[PDB]
Amino acid sequence: CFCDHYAWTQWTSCSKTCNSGTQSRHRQIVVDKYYQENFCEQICSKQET
Amino acid sequence: RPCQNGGLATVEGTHCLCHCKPYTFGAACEQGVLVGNQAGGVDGGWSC
Amino acid sequence: AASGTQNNVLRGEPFIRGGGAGFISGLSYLELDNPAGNKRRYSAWAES
Amino acid sequence: TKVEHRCTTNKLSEKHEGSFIQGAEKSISLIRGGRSEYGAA
Repeated sequence: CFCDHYAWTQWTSCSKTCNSGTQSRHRQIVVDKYYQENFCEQICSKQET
Repeated sequence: RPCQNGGLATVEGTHCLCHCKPYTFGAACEQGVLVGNQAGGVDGGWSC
Repeated sequence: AASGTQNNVLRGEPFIRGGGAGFISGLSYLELDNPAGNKRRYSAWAES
Repeated sequence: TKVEHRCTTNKLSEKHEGSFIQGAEKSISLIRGGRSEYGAA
């Protein structure tokens, strides 16, 4: 799959504001015949944390 | 009144200037884009 | 009908404190082919 | 005599190609002792 087709979302507001915190983003995944056939569900990570 | 985009103010004699963060620019640091890791939001800062 | 576009930016910003005046301008002369620094010029700066 | 013959035909095709790569490096090093010519090196 060309997983770079999907969205460069901003990182979510930092979960803990000032200690050992985390943030995440996701691809805004819209499914299409392309996504179904070109192994996108298999190889693309849906959300980064 | 604080610079945007994590820039730190300083007082020129009777005046304010901004130490902007890299490749973000202008007097308030409003224009351009930051480089390196970013935390998002706006960290708080005091008035006098 | 066909359309095509390209963009590139490079910025690089070596900054130095301490060093002999020539070695400083030597090390800080940015290499497109080696952006961190030519190892001998850097070692010479680190001597000066 | 009257005769008439008629047909319709349709076709479709697609192709796709994709590539991406990513790299990251870090180095951290502390030197203590040396002449700073070779402590630099």
